[PDB]
Amino acid sequence: GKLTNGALEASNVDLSKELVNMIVAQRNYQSNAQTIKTQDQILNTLVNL
Amino acid sequence: GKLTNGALEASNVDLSKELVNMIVAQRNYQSNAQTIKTQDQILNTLVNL
Amino acid sequence: YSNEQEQVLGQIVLANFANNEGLASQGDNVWAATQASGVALLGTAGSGNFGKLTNGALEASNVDLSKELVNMIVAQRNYQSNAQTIKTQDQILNTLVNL
Amino acid sequence: YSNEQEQVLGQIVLANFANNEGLASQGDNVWAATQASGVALLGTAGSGNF
Amino acid sequence: SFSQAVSGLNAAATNLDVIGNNIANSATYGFKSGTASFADMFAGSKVGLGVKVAGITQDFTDGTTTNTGRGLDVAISQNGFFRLVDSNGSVFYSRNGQFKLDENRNLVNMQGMQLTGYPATGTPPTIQQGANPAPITIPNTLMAAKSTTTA
Amino acid sequence: SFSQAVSGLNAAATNLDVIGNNIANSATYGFKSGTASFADMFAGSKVGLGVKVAGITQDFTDGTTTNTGRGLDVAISQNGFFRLVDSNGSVFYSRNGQFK
Amino acid sequence: LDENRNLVNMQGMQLTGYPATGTPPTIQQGANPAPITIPNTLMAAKSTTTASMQINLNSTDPVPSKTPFSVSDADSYNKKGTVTVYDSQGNAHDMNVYFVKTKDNEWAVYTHDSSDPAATAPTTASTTLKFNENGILESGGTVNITTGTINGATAATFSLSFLNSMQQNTGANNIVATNQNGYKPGDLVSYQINNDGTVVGN
Amino acid sequence: SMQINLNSTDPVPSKTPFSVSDADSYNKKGTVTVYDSQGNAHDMNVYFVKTKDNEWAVYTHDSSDPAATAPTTASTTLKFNENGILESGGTVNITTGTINGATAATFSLSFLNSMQQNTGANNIVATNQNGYKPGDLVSYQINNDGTVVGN
Amino acid sequence: SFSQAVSGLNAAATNLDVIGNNIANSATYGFKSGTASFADMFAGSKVGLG
Repeated sequence: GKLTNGALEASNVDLSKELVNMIVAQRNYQSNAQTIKTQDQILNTLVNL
Repeated sequence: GKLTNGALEASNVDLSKELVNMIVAQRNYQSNAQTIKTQDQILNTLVNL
Repeated sequence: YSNEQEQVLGQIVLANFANNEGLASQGDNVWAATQASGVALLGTAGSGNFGKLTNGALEASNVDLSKELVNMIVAQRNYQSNAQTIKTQDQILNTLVNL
Repeated sequence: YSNEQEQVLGQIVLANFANNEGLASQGDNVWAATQASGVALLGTAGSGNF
Repeated sequence: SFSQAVSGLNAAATNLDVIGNNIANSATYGFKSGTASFADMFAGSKVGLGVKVAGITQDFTDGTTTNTGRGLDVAISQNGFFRLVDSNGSVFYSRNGQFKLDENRNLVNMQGMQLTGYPATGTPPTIQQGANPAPITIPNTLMAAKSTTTA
Repeated sequence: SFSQAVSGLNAAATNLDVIGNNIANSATYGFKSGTASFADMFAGSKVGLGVKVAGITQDFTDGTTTNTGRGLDVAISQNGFFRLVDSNGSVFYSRNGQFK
Repeated sequence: LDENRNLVNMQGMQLTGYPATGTPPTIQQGANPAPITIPNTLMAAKSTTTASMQINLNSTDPVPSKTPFSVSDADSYNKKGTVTVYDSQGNAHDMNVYFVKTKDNEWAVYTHDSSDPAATAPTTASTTLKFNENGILESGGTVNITTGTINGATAATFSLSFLNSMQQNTGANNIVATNQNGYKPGDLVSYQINNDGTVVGN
Repeated sequence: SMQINLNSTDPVPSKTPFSVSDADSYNKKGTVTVYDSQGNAHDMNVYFVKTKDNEWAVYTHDSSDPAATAPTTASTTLKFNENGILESGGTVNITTGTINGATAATFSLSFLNSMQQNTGANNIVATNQNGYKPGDLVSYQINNDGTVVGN
Repeated sequence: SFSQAVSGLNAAATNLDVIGNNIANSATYGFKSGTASFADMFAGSKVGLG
C-alpha cells in the first residue's frame, strides 16, 4: 500500500463491540462456575452418605 | 452530461436530514442497549437460582 | 433514448397470497411461498387486488420502539416469575432429599 | 491479479450425509464419516441438498 | 415436575428473543414485526402440564413511506409482493424496494437477487402481460430506426 | 438470544458511522452521501435470528454547482465521471473537478 | 385465513358459523353450523328487476314548445335523467327518462336506451305521471321497462317506480334518488368481520 | 386448465386473419408452461380472438419450438350463453412440438369455469397443469396427520 | 413515530429551499417562481403517518 506522511495508523479496537463481548464472556464464566458448584454439591451428597 | 467550466459540484449532504437520522439512530441504539440489559438481567436471574 | 422516442423494457409483477401469515421468511428481507401460504397470485400494480407503486420512495419497517420496549419489560418480568417458580420447585426437592 | 484479469484457483466442495446424527465426532470442531452416517455425498454450494 | 416451569421459561425466552429481533430490525426497509403465539398443553390431567409456542405470526401492516428519492427505489402500498429469482431459479418474495443495476444490467436488490416481471418483445416492444415472468434487463444497445410507413 | 441484540447494536452502530461520515463530509466537493441498507437473518426457525448490514449505498444525486473563478475547475453536470491515472497506471474515477 | 380460504385458529381448527344461502345470500339460522370459508370466486352479475327514481317537479314549468318529441332536441322536453341498469352479462344500459309536461299536474315520461346504438327513439308515451292537488303522486308510478339486446346478452326487463315523487313549487326539476338492484361482476377486494359476527366480503 | 374472464364489450379485431406478430389481430394472449416426456419446458401460447358476440376463436402455438408450424386454423371455439356461462367448446386436445428429438406431449386443455361478462378487461383467473420437470430431494418432513412428505 | 416528524421536517426544509431559490433569482430575466405542493401520507391506520 501507499505511505502517508504526517499521519499515524490508530488501533482497530472498537470499545462498544468489546464491552458487549465482556458482558457475554462474564455470563459464560459465571455459568461455568455454576457448573463447578453443581459438581461440588454432587460430590458432597455422595461423600456424606 | 455536460461539463460546466469555472465551477465545482458540491456535496449532496443535507445537514438537517443527517441530524434527524442521527437522532433516530442513537435512540435505536439505546433501545438495543435496553434489550441487552434485559437479557443480562434474565441470565443473572437464572444463574442466581 | 436520444431520438425523442422511448421503449418499454418490462413491467414489474406483483404477488398476492391467500395467507400472508403462512409465508416462511428466509432472511435478507425475503419471503418464500410454502404449502401454508398457497400459490402466489400474480398481477400488476393498480389492477385487481394490488396497490399501486410509489416511485422514489422506500417502505420502512412497521416496528414501533415504544411498544417493543414495554413488551420487553413485561416479558422480562414474566421470565423472572417463571424463574421464581423454578426456584420454588428446587427448594421443594431439596427439602425432600434432605429428609 | 494486477493485469486487470481474475483467475479461478478452485471451488470449495460441500458434503452432505444421509444421517448427520451418525457422524463420529473427533474433536477440534471436526467430524468423521462412519458406517452409521453413510458415505458422504459431494457437491457444490447452493445446489441440490447443499 | 419442572414440566410447566421449564416450558414457561422457554416461552418467555422465545417472546423476549422475538422482541429483541424486532428492536434490532427497526431500520430494515421491508421488515414486518413478529409476535409469538402461545398455547397451553393440558394432557389428560387437569394440572396444566405447561405452555408451548403455537407459532410466530407476522404483522403485515404497511410501514411509513419515506421519499429516499433514488429513482430505482420503489415503495409498495397496500397488498402485493415484489418477485425475485436467485441464481438457481427459485422464486422469492420481498417488500423491500431497494434496487440497483448490476454489471450485466440486471435489476437486482442489495443481495443480488434478480427482479422479475413481464418482459416486452416485438418491434415496437409490447408488455407481454401473459408471458411467464422473466428477469428485467436494461440493455444499453443502440436503438434501431423504423422506416416511415404511416403519416 | 444475545445474538439478535448484538446484531441490532452492530447495525445501529454501522448506521451511526455512516451518518457521521456523511455529516463530516458535508463540505467536500464531489462527495456523495451514503446510506446503510439492512436485512434480517431468518434461518429455518421463525424466531428471527437478527439483522445484518446488507451494504452501504451511495446516493449519486447531482449536487449544487458552486462557482470559484478558477480556470482549471470544471464540474460534471448530470451523469459522468472523471477518469484519472495514478503512478502505477491503475485507473480511477472521481466527480471532483479540482485540478492543478 | 388458510390456503383453502377457511377461517382457522393458530392450531388449524376451523371456525364454525351459520352459512349464507340464496341470492342475495342471507344468514339462514335454521341450519347447523358449518366451517366459514372466504372464496375468491368472482361474483357474477345480476340483471336488474326493480328500479326506482324519486324526483321532485316544479309547478311553474311551461309546456314544451317544439312539438313533437325528439330525443335529440333539448327544448322538446322539460327534463332528462339517466339510470344505469345491468343485463345478464352485466353490460351497462343507460335508460334516459324524459319528462314532458302535458297538462296541469300531468307529466309524460318516455324511456329510451342510449347504450344500444340500433334502438329506435320512442315516439309514444311510456307512462303518464299524474300528480294530485299538492305533489302527492296519484297514479302511474310503476311501469314495466324492457332493455335492448346488446352484445348477445339477455335483455333485462324490470319494474321502474316513481313512488313518493312530488310536484310542487320547487325551483327546478332535479333528480333526488335513483336506485337499482343490479350490479356488474366484481372481484374480491377485502373481507371483514362485523361486531355481530357476520363475515362480509367487499 | 385455464379459467379466464372475457369482456363482452371488446370490439372484433380489424386485422384479419390472425397473426402472432400482429398484436391488433387478437384480443387476448396467455401463456402456459407444460413439460414433455423428457422434461423440456414448452411455453404454449393461447390466443383468444372475438368473432361474434358470445363467440371466441382460440388458437394455440408453441413458443419453445423453433420449428413449430404457424397456426392457420382456429384450434377451438368458445361459445358463452346469454348469461355469460360457457356452453360448448371448453375442452380441446392439443399436441405440442418436438424439441431436440423429445417426444411431443398431447394433453387436454380445458377452459372450464371460464365466463364472459362485463369485467374491467380480459383477465386470466387461473392457470394450472399436472406436468413437471425432474426434481432432486431437498427436504423431508412429517406432517400433523403422520404423512411423510419429501419436498 | 419518528417518521412523521422526519417527513414534516423534510417538507419544511424543501419549502425553505424553494423560497431561498426564488429569492436568489429575484433578478433573473424569464424566470418563473416555484411552489411546493404537499399531501398527507395516510396508510391503513387512521393516524395519518406523514
